[PDB]
Amino acid sequence: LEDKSPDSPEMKDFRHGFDILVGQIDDALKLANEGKVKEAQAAAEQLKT
Amino acid sequence: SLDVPLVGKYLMFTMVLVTFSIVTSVCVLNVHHRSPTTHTMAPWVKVVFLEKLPALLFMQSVSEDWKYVAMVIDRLFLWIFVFVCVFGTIGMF
Repeated sequence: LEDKSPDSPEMKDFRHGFDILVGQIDDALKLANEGKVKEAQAAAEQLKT
Repeated sequence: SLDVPLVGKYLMFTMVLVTFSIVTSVCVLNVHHRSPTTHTMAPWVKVVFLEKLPALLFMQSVSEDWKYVAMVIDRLFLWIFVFVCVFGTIGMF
């Protein structure tokens, strides 16, 4: 998607998805601050989805 | 086969010019259907195909900008088949 402008909702729905992927690491690092391994592995299978 | 009739020479030469037209029509149809995600558009193409056309007496988005190249290549070919088609009747005289 090149000549469609970066403020278009073609580009924005791409940019709507990319705050979730930090937050699923922030779902993963939320349980990781205890260091519980299987709850750090609870969101480790989530990030492929 | 000691002599060839005159209608057969003229029909065989216009068959040769029609198969040259189908090869240049396939090249014009491939140049028309390009797109910026698949193709490159070098500067040489811009400064030789958006600058030539006042030698044609032809006067004035990348997906329009490929489509104006494909207007101007076959309209160059319209002059150089009409100059052969008038020559092919003064090959009779």
